[PDB]
Formats: sequence, C-alpha cells, structure tokens
Amino acid sequence: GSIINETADDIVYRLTVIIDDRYESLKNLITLRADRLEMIINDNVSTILASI
Amino acid sequence: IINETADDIVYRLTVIIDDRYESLKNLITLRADRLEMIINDNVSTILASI
Amino acid sequence: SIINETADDIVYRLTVIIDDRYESLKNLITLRADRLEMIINDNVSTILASI
Amino acid sequence: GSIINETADDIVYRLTVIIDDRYESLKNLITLRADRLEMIINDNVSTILASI
Repeated sequence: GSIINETADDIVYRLTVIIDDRYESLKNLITLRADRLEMIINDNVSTILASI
Repeated sequence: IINETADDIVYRLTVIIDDRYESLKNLITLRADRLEMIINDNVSTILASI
Repeated sequence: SIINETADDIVYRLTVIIDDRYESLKNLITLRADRLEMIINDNVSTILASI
Repeated sequence: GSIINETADDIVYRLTVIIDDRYESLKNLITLRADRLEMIINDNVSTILASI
C-alpha cells in the first residue's frame, strides 16, 4: 500500500532520470553536430565563392 | 493490486519514453531538413556563379 | 511468484517499448544521413560537370 | 533489503542497462554519420577548389 506505490513511484522516478538524462544528451549531440556541419558548410561555400 | 501497480509503472514510463522519442524524431527531421535546404541553396548559388 | 513474475513482465514490456523507439531513431538517423550524403555527392558532381 | 526493494532495484538496473545501451548506440551512430558527412564534405571542397 504505502510500500507498493512508494516503490512504484520510486521505479518511475529513477528510470525517468535515466531516460531524461540520456535524452538531453542526445538532444545536445544532435544540435552540436548539426550546428558543426552548418558552420563547415557555410565556411566552404564562402571559400568556393571567394575563389571563383 | 500488484498487476494494477505494474500496469501503472509501464504506462507512466511509456509516456515518458514516447515523449522523448517524439522530440528527438522531430529534432532529427528539423535539423536534417535545414541541412538539405542549406546544401541545395548553396549549390544553386555556386552553379549560378561559375 | 507474483513479485518476480510481475517484475519480469515490467522489464520485458518496457524493453520492447525502448527497442522500438531505438530502432526507429536508428532508422531515421541512417535515412537522413544517407540522403544528405547522396545530395552532397550529387550536387558536387553537378558543379564539377558545369565548371 | 526487503524483497520489494531488491526487486525494484533489479527492475531499475535491468532497464537502465537497456536504456544506456540503446543510448550509447545512438550516440555512436550520430557521431559516425556526422563524421562520414564531414569526410565527404572536405574531400569535395578540396576537389572543387582544385577544379575551378
């Protein structure tokens, strides 16, 4: 009763922290590598146009 | 009770997982769409400049 | 026992949820990466054939 | 601990291994495809610059 649901709420909270923490890390890596690809791309097109 | 509680756990954590998965799915699609639009735009600029 | 049985059930069910969400994101990442690689290599060969 | 405490610990552990693994594979996948794109982009910019 006070144990079954406190152990239910505890499982959910503990796994929610794991899931949230892994998710935010994936969110940051996608944003990081996409931002990085776009600087690389923007720089290279600037270089090509400035070399023509 | 033991089964009602287990169903509650699986359900609640399944809402979390699906929400996180959905936002990542959207993020991947957004950034990939941006990249495809950026690459096409830039190549069209190069082609009109050579 | 009703405790271990229910625990194995929680793990199995949620593992399928996670695997499904994982394999779907794996496929999306591979797909969008594959397209971007093909768009780049197509567009570069187009430039090179035009210069 | 209690049986419910050791059972809840085993649920969280087994699902944390699953979550982490699927996370780690997506981490390596995103890094891999971003690296592949950058290798392609940089080969192609050096080919364009040497061709104009």
